[PDB]
Amino acid sequence: MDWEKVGLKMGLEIHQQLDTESKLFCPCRTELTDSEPDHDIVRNLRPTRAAFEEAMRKLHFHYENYHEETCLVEADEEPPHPLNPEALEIAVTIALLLNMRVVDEFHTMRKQVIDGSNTGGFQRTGLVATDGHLETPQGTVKIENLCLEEDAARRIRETGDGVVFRLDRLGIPLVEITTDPSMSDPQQLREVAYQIGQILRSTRVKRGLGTIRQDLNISIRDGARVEVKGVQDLDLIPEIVEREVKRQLSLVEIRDTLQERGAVVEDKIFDVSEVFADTESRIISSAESVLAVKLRGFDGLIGVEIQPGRRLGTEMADYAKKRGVSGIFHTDELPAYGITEEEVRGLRDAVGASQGDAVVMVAHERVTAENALREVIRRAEMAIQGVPEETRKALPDGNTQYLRPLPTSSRMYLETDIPLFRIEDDLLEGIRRNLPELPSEKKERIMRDYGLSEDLASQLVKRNLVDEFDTTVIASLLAYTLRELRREGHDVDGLGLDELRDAIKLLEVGKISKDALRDIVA
Amino acid sequence: MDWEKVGLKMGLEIHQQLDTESKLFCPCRTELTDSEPDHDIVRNLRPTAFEEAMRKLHFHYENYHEETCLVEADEEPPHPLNPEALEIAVTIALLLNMRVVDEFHTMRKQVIDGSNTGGFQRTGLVATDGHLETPQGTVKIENLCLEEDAARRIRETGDGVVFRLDRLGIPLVEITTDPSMSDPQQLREVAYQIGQILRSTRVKRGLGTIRQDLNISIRDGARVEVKGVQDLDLIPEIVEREVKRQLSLVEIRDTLQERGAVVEDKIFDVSEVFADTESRIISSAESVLAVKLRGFDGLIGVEIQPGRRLGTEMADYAKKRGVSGIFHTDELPAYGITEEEVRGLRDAVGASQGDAVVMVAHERVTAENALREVIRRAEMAIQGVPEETRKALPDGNTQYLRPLPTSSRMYLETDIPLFRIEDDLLEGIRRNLPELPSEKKERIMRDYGLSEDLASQLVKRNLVDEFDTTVIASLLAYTLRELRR
Amino acid sequence: SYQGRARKFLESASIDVGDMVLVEKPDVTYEGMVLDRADDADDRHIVLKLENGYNIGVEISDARIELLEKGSEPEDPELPDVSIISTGGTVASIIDYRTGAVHPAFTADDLLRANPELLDIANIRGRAVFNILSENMKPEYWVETARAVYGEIKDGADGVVVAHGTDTMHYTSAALSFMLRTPVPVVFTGAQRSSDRPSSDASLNIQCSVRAATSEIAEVTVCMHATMDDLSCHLHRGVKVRKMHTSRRDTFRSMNALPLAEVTPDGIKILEENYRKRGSDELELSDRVEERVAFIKSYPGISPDIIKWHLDEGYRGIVIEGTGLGHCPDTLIPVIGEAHDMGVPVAMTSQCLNGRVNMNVYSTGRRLLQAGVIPCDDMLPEVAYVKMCWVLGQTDDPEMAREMMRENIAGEINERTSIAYFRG
Amino acid sequence: SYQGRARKFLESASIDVGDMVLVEKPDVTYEGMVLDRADDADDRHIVLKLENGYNIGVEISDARIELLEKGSAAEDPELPDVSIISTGGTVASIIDYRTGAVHPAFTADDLLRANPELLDIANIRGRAVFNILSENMKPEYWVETARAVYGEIKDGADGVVVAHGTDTMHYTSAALSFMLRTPVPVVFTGAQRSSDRPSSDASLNIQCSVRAATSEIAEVTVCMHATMDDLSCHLHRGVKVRKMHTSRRDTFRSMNALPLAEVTPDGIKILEENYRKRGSDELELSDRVEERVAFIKSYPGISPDIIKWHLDEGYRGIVIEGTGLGHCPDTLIPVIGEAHDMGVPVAMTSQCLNGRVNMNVYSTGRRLLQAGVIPCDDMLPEVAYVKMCWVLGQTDDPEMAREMMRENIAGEINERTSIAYFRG
RNA sequence: AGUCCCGUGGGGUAGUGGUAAUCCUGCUGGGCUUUGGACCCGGCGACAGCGGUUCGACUCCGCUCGGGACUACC
RNA sequence: AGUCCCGUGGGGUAGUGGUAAUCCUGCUGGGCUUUGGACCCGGCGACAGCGGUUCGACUCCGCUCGGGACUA
Ligand SMILES: [Zn+2]
Ligand SMILES: [Zn+2]
Repeated sequence: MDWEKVGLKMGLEIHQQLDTESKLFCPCRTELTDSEPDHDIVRNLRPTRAAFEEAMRKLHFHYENYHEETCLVEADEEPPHPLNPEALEIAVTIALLLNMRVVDEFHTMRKQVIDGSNTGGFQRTGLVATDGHLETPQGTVKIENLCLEEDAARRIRETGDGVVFRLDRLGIPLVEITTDPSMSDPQQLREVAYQIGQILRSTRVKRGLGTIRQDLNISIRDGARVEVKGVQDLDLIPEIVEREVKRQLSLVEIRDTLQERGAVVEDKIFDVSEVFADTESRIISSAESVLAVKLRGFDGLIGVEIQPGRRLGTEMADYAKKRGVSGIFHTDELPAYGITEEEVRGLRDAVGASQGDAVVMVAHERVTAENALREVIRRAEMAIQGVPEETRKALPDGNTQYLRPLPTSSRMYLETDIPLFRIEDDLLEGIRRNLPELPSEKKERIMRDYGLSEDLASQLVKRNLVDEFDTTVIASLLAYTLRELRREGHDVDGLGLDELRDAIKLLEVGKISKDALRDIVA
Repeated sequence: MDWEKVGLKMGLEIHQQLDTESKLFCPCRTELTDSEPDHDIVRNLRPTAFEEAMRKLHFHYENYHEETCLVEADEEPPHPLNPEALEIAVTIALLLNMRVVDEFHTMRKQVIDGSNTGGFQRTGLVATDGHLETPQGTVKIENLCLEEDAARRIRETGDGVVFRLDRLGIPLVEITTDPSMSDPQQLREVAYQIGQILRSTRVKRGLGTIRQDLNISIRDGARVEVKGVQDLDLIPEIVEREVKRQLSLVEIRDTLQERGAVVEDKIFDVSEVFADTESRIISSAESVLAVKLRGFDGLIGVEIQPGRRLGTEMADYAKKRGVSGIFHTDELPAYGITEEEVRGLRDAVGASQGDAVVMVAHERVTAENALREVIRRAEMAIQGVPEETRKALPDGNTQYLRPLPTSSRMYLETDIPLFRIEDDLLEGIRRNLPELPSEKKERIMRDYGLSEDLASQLVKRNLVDEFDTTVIASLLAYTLRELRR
Repeated sequence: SYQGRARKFLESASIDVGDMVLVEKPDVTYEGMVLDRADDADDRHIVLKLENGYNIGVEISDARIELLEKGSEPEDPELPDVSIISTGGTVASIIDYRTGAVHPAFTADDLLRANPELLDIANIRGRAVFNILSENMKPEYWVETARAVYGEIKDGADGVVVAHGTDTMHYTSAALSFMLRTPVPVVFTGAQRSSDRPSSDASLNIQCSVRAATSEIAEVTVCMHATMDDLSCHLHRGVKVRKMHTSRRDTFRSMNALPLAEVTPDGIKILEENYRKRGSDELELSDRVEERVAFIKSYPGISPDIIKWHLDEGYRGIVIEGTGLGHCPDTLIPVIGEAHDMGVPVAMTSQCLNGRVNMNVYSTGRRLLQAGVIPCDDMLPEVAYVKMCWVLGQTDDPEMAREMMRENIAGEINERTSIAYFRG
Repeated sequence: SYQGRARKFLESASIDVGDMVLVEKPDVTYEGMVLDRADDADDRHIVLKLENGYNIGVEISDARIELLEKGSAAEDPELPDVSIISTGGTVASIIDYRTGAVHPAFTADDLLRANPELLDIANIRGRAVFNILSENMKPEYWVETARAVYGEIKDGADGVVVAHGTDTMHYTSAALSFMLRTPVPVVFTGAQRSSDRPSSDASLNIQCSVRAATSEIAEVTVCMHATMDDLSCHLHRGVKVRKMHTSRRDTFRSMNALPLAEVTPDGIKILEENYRKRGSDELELSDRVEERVAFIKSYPGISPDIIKWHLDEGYRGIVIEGTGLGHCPDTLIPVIGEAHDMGVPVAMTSQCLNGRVNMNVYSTGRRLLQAGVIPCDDMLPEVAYVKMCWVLGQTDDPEMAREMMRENIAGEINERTSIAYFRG
């Protein structure tokens, strides 16, 4: 799709958990817990004039704490402890593995964040490496920055009295790797994302769910920056990019037509309720009140498929769905939906709409339908301008969906509590000359030097047990058996624990096949 | 009944509450509280059996965040002696012509009773060798003490008794007199006198306020203390009635020996003997047991005291542990039971016609524990009268309560300093003693034109210090009375 | 405040803070603004603030700067009058996100900018008397504050709030209690969490102190969070508060008493019901204080010499922080007696904090009393210290000082000890 | 021990204590036993013990005396062996109601007489090493105890209980923690209430301590009442306990930790689950201690001179009890530095008691850190003090000492601070 | 993308790492059918596919083809 | 000893600081009883006792005595 011609500029931001014994600026363990919180702490973050009454109300948070799994650090009741060395070491290694240039002195900062996921109103982050690069068929891609930050608390519930986060994840080490913001080749983006992943898997990193997080930033000339969050599957990056390029192009064509016919967006909301006194659609008939708005010249464009399956109206529907509401009804799709033309003509008439423009109605309770229509007008206005910068999420297919605006520029100042960390070049080399082998290397090396088949070696690496590992037996017991135990047991007891002992007692009394039962007891 | 010949020795033990701002060795106010206690303290006092004695020492104390402090709880050392207390303590002392001590020393009266949270009572002697005058002669007042009142009980559960710490610490004055009076008429005279003097100083007026206990003695008799003798005018009678009870029992003992009576702790389940009886009381009784007392015949019903008999005493000892009233040979021919039945019990229990039977119609479990007591008392009858602690009844008689109090073992309370009674501040009262009520009455009358009734009431209600005169009074002695309406 | 090699390296190119520079290394090349470097830190490194927002430290041993741009230096009545005094405590502020540096802010305006809620509570007046870190505070400044509060309160103020630092706050409140007599409330406050933080407890602390400054409780008090929650504040009587934790928002607890009240920006709850009402007292100011007072914590091994050296140094008084109940090693007797012969007051308090001293119970105590030691009832040690300073500034008659120490004057002594005063 | 006038005319009649005498005066006449008169008391009076049992004082200025009479276990095995040592603490006794005077009693049988329940817990062995009032305790005795215990535990004792005085108990336990390594429990105990009282906590405490002494927890500890109720006892980890109240039965509270267990004459409930098990340890004893270590509580006004005086006196170490977070006046910096220039270690701890020090947060802290002060995490001031004594008793290398202080040797330091650690 | 289930004669239905698979149904030799069926002997015909571990794998581990359940920005 | 009620014609029952008390019923005059019952107009007959307070107290205060309740 002539990428370099539409001016496609992509970027990648990868966050990775570390799997260190202790958290970053505190000593608590790096694992989450399902246990019931020992203490719920009520707090309120603070801004910076008629809203300093509504804004505040949206900053009331409840923090779940644990007498064991949490400390005063997570609660903002005790200053952060000094930078966790183990973390910085992995961070550095990773950086070096990316050909980055590790900093001479590490300085912790406070990225302003009144989101609630942070108990202090900020996130502690620090820059560790810079100007790095990778190698891809498509060419050499530069890696801009490498930062070590605390992961945020996690959300648990939302109630009248605001959001409720849990502090267990708060503090777990993280590395934010950003790449050049102007990629240009979809296939290249997937290559970088993949290589980065394989590098991260080359160091002490958490493996599992929440673990990694990848956010791509697609862009197009005369289009707009849009962040796509949570793209679990890398194989699908090409696809979601291409599909995004289409959506911005479609949205652009729609911009040019709205201008072709000098469309206008009137924030005038009409109480088109009497028009449905006797209607044939339960949805509305059972709806409290019902309002509608006109979009001049917008006809025929709210239903145009901008992306395989979704239409502009869908975008509007998504913009409007916030503030509550099922799904907006509109001219280009309303001839149906259990409503006859005599009715369709009734709306156009009551709203005073020409045959060239269209109407978007909302059947709900007046108080909100008003707030909802105000949004479909906001987006309507944006369509006149074109593609709007927003944070979307990826769907099962390659499409995406609106979530919220784009992140504001990250305001951040000094975290005076934590000392500076000088990275003595001496210890920096004791690493750069001992970087870890990639997974691929691990597999072949381990194969080549133990007779392990590709399969057994593949699994042993996949499960991170290569370090533990008749050879073909000791492996077939951690790559095969131990997985079978995650179905009838709690093998998460101690690798090297019972294993040490039992593995010995296989040299004397205890047939190969006894293993998958002996250790089990433990 | 010519007391001097029977060898009667009488003694008076009176304790008065002082009504001072703060308690004795604490600042807490001097009034009780009925409000719900804010804190229940669980404790255990200690001897010095050690498996069943202990269990009888488990105590729960009720505390108040405001009307109680750490001293009451035994969680903070005793503050020093309350000056105002020692003041009235002395005043009363001087008024009784006693000799105020030179240096006051607080003691610890061993008290494993539970009434106090420490395991002892803080007492100190303030005066001694005092004297009063009665028409019958001059009577001596041995000692005057200033001690802390005890905590008051409130409940008894399976986990022991429960005390409230509000009364604990209220200043008390124990006034003792010669324990050898000999003239009942004279004891009442001193009891009265004392009363009027106590009522002449800053003292508590009301219910639990005063407490008089006199001890009756009989030559060849025994020491017995009468507890809580509310009405003083009734003293001579209860004494007389006591001496009667002593003499009466000095005979029931000799008869029991004359016939070498024996008490067998053998309890019989004489229930089938009443399969079809004519007495609701028993027929409706769960089970029914009885016991034999060899040779005891004719003496369980002997009137030992004007109106009450030995059996009554037995009924008394048996009453505890639950039970209405024991039935017995010497009073059983009646009670809604025929002799055909009376002969039925004597037979079933295997009793000679010289001995008697004491039965108990109740639930087996208790009747057994009840009869074991009637046996305990029965055996005591063989020995005679025991020195014991009894209470006064509506009339002049008395009733068993518990053994005679143990010799008061006591050491020094080292947490509280000594108090030297400045001879100089001692006369600052010595020559300023308070007028008795009697004197207040007259004086007010004499200088206020107040009638006797008006001045009487004013004094009776202690509003004299408050008070067209006749009106200022008539609305303190009359209307403020309608106030409590 | 760079030093050595750094400054030398940074000067030789005529570069200062704020200057956008470009540093080149054999394998790197940064571009950012130069930031001042903390003195604690040592040279060899230059702090730069990269375009992305992160501060970095770069080794100059082999650098090479080039300036790219020089720095740049851009009353409704019907509501009570409350003065907000800052002694050095910062309960509100503003940050310059272009330096990373946080800058205080104590103005009737600034405060309002940060705590609008105030406008419905009272009419703010907030100058900044002076400024000393709570740690570096001394007797001299107790006065200076007492004088400062006396002013505001004399110039028509319905209440006065003193923005003090946490560390010593309780000592100070003690002082103000003895040196000030008030018709109006004087509430000390501060934050455990820097005010620049969005989580800072400064906000609730301030508008709750302001609220209290309105109340009918006219005594010198301390108002802070009552828990880790941002819901209430406890109004603590001045001579019975003590910072019991090194970081928790609820560090201040009432010691031998219970919180006097429970404040909220909306109202008070007055839990204690016996306190100095409003008008009831008349503004007096006993600003006399004896700067010289020993305050010696006793402990196993302490030497009489320490006590001595104090007498020798002309110390007018000694406040010993003994062992439970009011004790201290017998070897100290002689010295403590000697102090008496020297007309130097010696008071005893317990390290236990929670409790009432009773030097009558045990011998060690009685002999100590025999040597002239002054039991201080249940007065918190630091208060007894603060008091001696005041009392020995009110007279020089040993005998009288001993009387005034025992004399309950502001609430430092409580006749009785409630079971409710020792939760855990 | 009468004095002056008293003795004068008590002598002039040849009468001693215990003798029944008869005193006569112009208006009174007593007859009782003469009793010893505490020294604190002044002469002029003679303590008599009347026949009624009441002791009274009589002014002899006009008296006249006349003598009336001169003075006058099993071992069934199958039960653990526990040694009960007494350092001066008395946890059981007998009173002679013939004098009013109470006298100690610390024999494997006396305890038994007063605490039969023990007979079913373990086999009692109770010598009485030495005797010093908890007030007068000193570092040399920490050792003497350290030695004493090591003995019993060496002569085959499944557990050892030390009957210590309350006042300084926590200091000592702290000491034995550092000085001793153990295969069996070593539990300190005592009574807030004299053992002579029927209400003394001594009973439940002693037979809970013994219970504990049998438990699997093998480290130095303190076992005392957990509430004012006579039901349970908390087993406190020695290097984390403090006498928090002047008199309450539940005076001892775990500070920057929770109680290790719940003891009862019948069993223990081990709340904490991470502790030095039984056999796991091998009896070692580092009884060396540097008796000269400064322990200075910081405060508004403290002068450098005290710190210097200490350096000048040849003090090898200093432990400051600073203001929250670990501060002390800016003015002591120079002195604190000079101390460093002298190879004298200086450790910081907070007065707050509750909490963890972080000398990095504020400037004052950093500057102090710059002068070489050793932050002590969350170690109680008194244990940091007890610790310095031990450490400077194990080396003279300043750096080494700074490393040892910071090193968690027996649980003095907790890496993290749980919310459960600050109830109120 | 993550967790996870199902895939057994021609139709359905059980159950299993082993010297290998249950009935009903289908189809067929004989017996008894006083040249139906029913019943009685016996026959035909399955483990989804590739690897890894294994002495041997439908049976344990992984990957495919096939159906599905569930979860997928904080 | 406590505190709280009651203590009213022969018997019962309401009601009260005041120029002081209710009908029921017993007793008894007259009438009718179409010359028994019974109905109907009436009469005799009380507010326990001593004080204080009051212009006058059963009804306010205390105290005797008696009946009743509860509390220790
Ligand atoms: Zn933590
Ligand atoms: Zn009290």
